[PDB]
Amino acid sequence: YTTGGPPDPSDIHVHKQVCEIIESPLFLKLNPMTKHTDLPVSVFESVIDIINGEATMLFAELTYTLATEEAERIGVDHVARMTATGSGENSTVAEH
Amino acid sequence: FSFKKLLDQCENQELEAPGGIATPPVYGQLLALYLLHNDMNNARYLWKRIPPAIKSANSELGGIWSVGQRIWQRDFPGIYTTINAHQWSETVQPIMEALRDATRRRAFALVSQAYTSIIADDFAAFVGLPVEEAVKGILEQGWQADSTTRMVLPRLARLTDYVAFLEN
Repeated sequence: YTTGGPPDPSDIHVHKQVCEIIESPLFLKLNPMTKHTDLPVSVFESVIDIINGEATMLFAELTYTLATEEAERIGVDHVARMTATGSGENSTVAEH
Repeated sequence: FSFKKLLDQCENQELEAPGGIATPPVYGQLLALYLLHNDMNNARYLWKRIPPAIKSANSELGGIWSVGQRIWQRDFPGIYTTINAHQWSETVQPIMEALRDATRRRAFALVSQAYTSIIADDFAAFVGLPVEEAVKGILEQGWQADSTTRMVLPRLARLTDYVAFLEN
């Protein structure tokens, strides 16, 4: 992953170095300057594509999904809610 | 249903109305009402409260107590003969009608649990109708009759209160 707004050459330079670790690495880019309400992470893979007959490393974008891990989810609930105990301790019935 | 209310108004009436000895019809209904509940102890005690004055005055009352002497023995054929013995119109009949049907049910019900096998002639005493009438009825209900020998065979809301209580 990297940080910044639209795709630029300085990302493609660094993605070639990552190709040394695994030959097919994923690229991910987050804009924290986003003026937009939808999720501002966009996912790419790199393709080697020929333009004007010369082979160029160019990115191609991927769509997404949501997936498993109930063990992890129960913590995302607690994390999400951020609620405080009332007069008691909070009830056993309530918590369960 | 109707009878239960009728005991309630009558039960009130015994204490409230008289100088201590109430009139003869009131005592008769009340006695008869105790037999329908099959609360025989209070019935017996009712008759023992009754002076010799009411027993000479009223004979009907003494018939109602006679069915009841037998109910204490629990001898069925005897019950039936006494139901026929006395009638007193209006004042005894609606409750009497109920007494006769309450003992027959008690009798059929009793037999169904009591005996895995019973003689048909003994059964005839219990229901209180003759052999031809009885053997005809048992077949429809789905009880087996054996013939030749003539024997008859009968056939979250709670949980939250509790959790709330233990945690406290």
